[PDB]
Amino acid sequence: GTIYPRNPAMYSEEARLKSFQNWPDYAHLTPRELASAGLYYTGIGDQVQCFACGGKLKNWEPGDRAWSEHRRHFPNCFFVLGR
Amino acid sequence: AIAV
Ligand SMILES: [Zn+2]
Repeated sequence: GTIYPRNPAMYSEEARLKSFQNWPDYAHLTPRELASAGLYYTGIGDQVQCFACGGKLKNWEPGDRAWSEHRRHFPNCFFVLGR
Repeated sequence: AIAV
């Protein structure tokens, strides 16, 4: 195909959700919201990554939403643009 | 959030 995910295994939303097993207790966004926005946990801090574009986000702030931060930083991601 |  003409696009290709940075992480094919994390193609699955269920696989992304499982990655949050050890999501830290101070990290306020839910695994559900993050995984739905294409994001999985990298295992470091509160840093997540998109399976599609490969963009990484950290240092989440109160009021942040997963989709709006994903689209603001990585607007040309195929997952963002396919939503 | 910030991009890495
Ligand atoms: Zn993306």
